[PDB]
Amino acid sequence: TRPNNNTRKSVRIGPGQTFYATGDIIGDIKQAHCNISEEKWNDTLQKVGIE
Amino acid sequence: QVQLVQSGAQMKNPGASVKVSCAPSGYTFTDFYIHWLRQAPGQGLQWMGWMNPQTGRTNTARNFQGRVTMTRDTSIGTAYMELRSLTSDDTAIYYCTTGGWISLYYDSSYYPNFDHWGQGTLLTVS
Amino acid sequence: ALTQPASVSGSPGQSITISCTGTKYDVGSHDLVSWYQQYPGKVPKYMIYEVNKRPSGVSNRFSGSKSGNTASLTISGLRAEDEADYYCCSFGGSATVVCGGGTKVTVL
Ligand SMILES: *[C@@H]1O[C@H](CO)[C@@H](O[C@@H]2O[C@H](CO)[C@@H](O[C@@H]3O[C@H](CO[C@H]4O[C@H](CO)[C@@H](O)[C@H](O)[C@@H]4O)[C@@H](O)[C@H](O)[C@@H]3O)[C@H](O)[C@H]2NC(C)=O)[C@H](O)[C@H]1NC(C)=O
Repeated sequence: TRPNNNTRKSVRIGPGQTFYATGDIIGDIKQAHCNISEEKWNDTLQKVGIE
Repeated sequence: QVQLVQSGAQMKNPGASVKVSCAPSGYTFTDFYIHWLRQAPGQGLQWMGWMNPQTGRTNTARNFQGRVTMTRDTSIGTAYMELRSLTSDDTAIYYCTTGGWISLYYDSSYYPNFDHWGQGTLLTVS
Repeated sequence: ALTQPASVSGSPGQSITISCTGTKYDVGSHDLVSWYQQYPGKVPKYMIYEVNKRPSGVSNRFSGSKSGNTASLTISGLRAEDEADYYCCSFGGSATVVCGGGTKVTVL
């Protein structure tokens, strides 16, 4: 997950095409992260090691 | 249990720029969030702003964009407010509280869970 | 400002409910509602946890529920000690907390 409430804005550049970029991030601080069960992980590595 | 310590009496004219402190006693100041509230006589609880004591980042209500600034001082472990451009309509009771826990994975600044309360300070502007 | 009855009446033993109603973007999207009793002449008190939970070492006589875009404080039988101004707060728009005015409980 990417937990932070983010906003979006856009800018028209010359004719036609707009460009998109992050507008703001309303106050808190993010950390991108991935949580995996250790239990399952250890079980897997040893089973692989056996084979 | 923990006990918050607030400031004393403040009597000022319009255009005061009042500094209001709140020094917690018992928990680590850089552990839980900080919320400030106001309760005018007759009105209910009006929330002012929150502060993250870890990095100093804050967010205030919509009607204070310019009058209320909030800063930290982590050497002592207290927090300071500065109430700019006050008039005689802002005579109200101010509360200091202890908010949610600062994590590195999820936002819990807006949680309305206010476990502890200060005793309350009155400002008079006249 | 969390639409709320200013007062509620009731004789001892009567079970009353105090409700607060807000917008659906604030109230309905997140289950974050609290209830704080402020006994007259005192600081606020912490008695209700999350939307329907209780703090540590608090009586079970109060509970709650969220129905649509409003929520209520489930109160058991009244008594002489329940004469206080109850307040409600809940998650605001973006990263703020919205609070109501009060419900002055009048025990008959
Ligand atoms: C991914 O893994 C993350 C890293 O662990 C998970 O973070 C955990 O997420 C839970 C839910 O947010 C946080 O739970 C908090 O837990 C504390 C309890 O800790 C305090 O009390 C215990 C009592 O045993 C004591 O042992 C601790 O030292 C603390 O005193 C509650 O107090 C909170 O109110 C809340 O439940 C964990 O803290 C959190 N660990 C962190 C922040 O690293 C994350 O949830 C997992 N999944 C996700 C969604 O990322």
